[PDB]
Amino acid sequence: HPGFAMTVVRTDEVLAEHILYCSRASTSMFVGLPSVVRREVRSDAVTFEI
Amino acid sequence: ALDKSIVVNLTSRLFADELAALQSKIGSVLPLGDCHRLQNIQALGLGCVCSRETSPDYIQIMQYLSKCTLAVLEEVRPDSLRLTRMDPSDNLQIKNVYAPFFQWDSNTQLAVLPPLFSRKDSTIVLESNGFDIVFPMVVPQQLGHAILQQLLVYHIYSKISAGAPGDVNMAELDLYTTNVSFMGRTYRLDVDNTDLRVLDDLSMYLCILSALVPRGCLRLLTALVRHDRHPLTEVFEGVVPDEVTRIDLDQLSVPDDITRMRVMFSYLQSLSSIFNLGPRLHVYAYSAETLAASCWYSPR
Amino acid sequence: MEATLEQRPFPYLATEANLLTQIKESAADGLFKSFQLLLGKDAREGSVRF
Amino acid sequence: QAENAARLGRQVLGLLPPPTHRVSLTRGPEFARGVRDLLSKYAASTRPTVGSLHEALRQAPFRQPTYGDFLVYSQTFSPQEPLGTFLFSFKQEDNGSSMDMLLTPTSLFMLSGMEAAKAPQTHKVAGVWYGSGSGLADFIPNLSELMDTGEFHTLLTPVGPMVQSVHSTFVTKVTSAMKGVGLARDEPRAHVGLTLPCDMLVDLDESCPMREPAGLNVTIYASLVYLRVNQRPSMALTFFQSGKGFAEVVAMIKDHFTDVIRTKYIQLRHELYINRLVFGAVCTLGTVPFDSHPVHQSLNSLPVLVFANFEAACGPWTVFL
Repeated sequence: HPGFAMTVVRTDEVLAEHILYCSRASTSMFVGLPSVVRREVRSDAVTFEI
Repeated sequence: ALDKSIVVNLTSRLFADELAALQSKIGSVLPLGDCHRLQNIQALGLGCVCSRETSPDYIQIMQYLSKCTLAVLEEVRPDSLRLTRMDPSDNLQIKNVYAPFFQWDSNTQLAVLPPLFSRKDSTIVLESNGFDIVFPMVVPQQLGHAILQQLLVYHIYSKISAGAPGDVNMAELDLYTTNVSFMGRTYRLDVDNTDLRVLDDLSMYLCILSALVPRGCLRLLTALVRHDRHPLTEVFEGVVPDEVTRIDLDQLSVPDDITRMRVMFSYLQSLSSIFNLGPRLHVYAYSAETLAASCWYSPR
Repeated sequence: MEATLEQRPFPYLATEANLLTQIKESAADGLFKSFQLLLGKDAREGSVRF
Repeated sequence: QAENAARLGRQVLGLLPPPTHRVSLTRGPEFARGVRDLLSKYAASTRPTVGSLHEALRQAPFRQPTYGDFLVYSQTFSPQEPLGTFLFSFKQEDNGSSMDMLLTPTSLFMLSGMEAAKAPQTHKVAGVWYGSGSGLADFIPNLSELMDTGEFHTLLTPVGPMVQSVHSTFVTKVTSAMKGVGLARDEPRAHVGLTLPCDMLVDLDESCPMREPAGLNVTIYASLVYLRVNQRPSMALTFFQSGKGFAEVVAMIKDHFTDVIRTKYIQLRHELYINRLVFGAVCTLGTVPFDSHPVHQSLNSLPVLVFANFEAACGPWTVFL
C-alpha cells in the first residue's frame, strides 16, 4: 500500500425506451410549398434538390 | 443542345481475352488526336507518337498532350469502342483504373502525365489490329511534380555510376529516390533498372542549363548597370556564389557569346512550359469503395 | 460477351448447295472461327434440360 | 394532394438539360426549325411589347455551377459568416472518412501570426471569432515547419464562395461554389456574390490617369507570401484585382512586396538554406466582368467589399520571386 488512498469515477450508458406525452393542439404548424433546385448536372447524371 | 460522342470502328473483331482488360477500365481518360465522331484506331492511344521501334520520348509526348483532345470511355462493345467527348469546363465522371494505383482524394487537381513506368502497367496490346493503345499516367499534380523529380535525379546518378563506380552509392541512391512520400502515405515505385530511357532528354537539358546559367547570369548582371536599375537586383548579388563571379569573360569571344545567350533562353522557355502546362483537371467528389471521381476539365 | 457456340438443336434447315467440299483440311488449319467436331455417340441431339 | 405532386411534374420536366439535337433525315428540313437560340437578332416594331418579345426572352444560355459539400468542425468555421466569404481547403492526411478543414481569410490571418498594423482592421474581428490563435494550430502541429521548407501553399486548393451553412453544435455543414455563380438558397432567384474584406484586397489598376483599354475581364488573384517576423516564420495572404494579363501582374506584385523582399534577404548573407529560397505563390481565383462596382458594406465595424457576377475558376500555385 502506498501512502495515499484514491477514489474512482466511471461512466455508464443505458439504453432506454421512453414514453413521450404531448397534450392536444399545443403547437400550430405552417406547411409551405416544396420547390426543386438542380445541382451537379453531368453528362452522366442530373441530381436534384427538393 | 450540342451532341458529343466519339465512336471508333475497327477492321477486325476483338479476341475474348482482350475484351476483359478494357472492361476492367470502362472509365478512363484517353487522348485522341481528332475532334470528330468517326475515326480510325491509330490516334486514340499514344501509339501515334510513342512506339517500341522508335526511341522512347518524354518531351514530344508532353508537347503532344497539350495539343491533343481527351476523351472518356463509356461502353466497350466489339468491335466499336464508344468514347465520350471532353469539353472545356464540362462536368463528368472518372473511374480510376491505372497501374500502379495511386490513391485519389477529392479537392485534388488531376494532372495528365505521360507514362514512364513499365509496359504492362501502361498499355493494353490489341493483337487483332496489331496496334498498341496506351493509357496515360493520371497522377495528382503535387505527386506528378514530385514523382517526376526523384526519378529525374535517379536518372542522373545512374549516368554517373555507369561512367565511374566510386562516386555514387546504390544504397544511398535507391532508398532516397524510389520511396515517395505523399499525403502521409508512401509509394515504392517500380524502378525498372533491369537493363528510364524516357527521361534522357530532360537529363540532357537540365545539365546544359546548369553549366550555362552561372556563366550566363554574370554577363547579364554587368550589362544592365544604370541609374534606373531595379532596386531588387542590388539585393540578389548576395545570393550568387562567390566562385561564379570570378569568370574571365575574355575567354569567350563575342561570336561565341551570342550563340550561348540564344542557347541560354531557348532551352529555358522550352523547358519551363513542359513542366507547367498540360491537360489538367479538377475533382470535387470522390469515393474509395466505388472508385469513381466526379471531375471537370480545365483546358490550358 | 460475344456470340458463342452451342450444341442445342434449334431447328435445322435444308441447304441446297453442297458444303462438304474441302472440310477435312479446312477445320484442321482453321478456316472457321468457331467450329466443333462431333464423332461417335456425340452426333445425337443434346439434352433438353433447362 | 396530387396537386402538390403535379407541381413536381412541372418543375422537374421544365428544368432539365437541353437535349441533343437529333432529327431523322426522313422528316426533312424540320431540323432548321429546331434551331432557336442561335438566332440573335430579333425584329422590333413601332411599339414592341412583351407579347411581341416573349420568344426573344425565352432563349437563355445554359449556366450552372458545381457545388462542393464540406463537413467541417464547428470550431474552425465560425458559426457566423457573411455568407459570401472565400474558402480554402487545407489537406494534410486522410485520417477519417469525412471530416474536412476549411479556412476563411480571417481564419488564415490567425494561423499566420503577422503583425497588427499591417492589417489593422481584421485583427480586431478575427480576434473575436477565435481565441488566441492556438484553437486552430492544434490541428496542424507542423505550422512552424511547414513555413520553413515552404510546403503550405502546396496544401491549399482554393474552392470558391460560400452558398449555404447549416450549423449544428459540434459540426457545421458548408456548401461552396465552384465553376460560376452560386445560386442563393434562402432568397430565391438570387445570386451569391463573393465578399472580401477591404483590408486584404489590394487594388492594382489605379491611375490619375496622368489611357488603359476597356475589356470584358478582370481577374482576382490570391497571393501567399513566406516571410519571417520576430525571428519566427509567418505567412502573409493578400489579394489583387487587375485585368492586365498574367505577364504584367507578376511584375506588378514584385513592386508591391519590394520592402518585404529587402528585409528578408539581408539575413541570408550569413546563412544560406535552400529551403528558405522559395518566397511566394500566386493563384487565379476566377474572373469578374468589367465595370462592376465593388459595393462597400459594414459588419460587426468590418468594412467588406462584395463582387456581383463573380465566377470562380481556380488555378494552380505558381512560385514567383
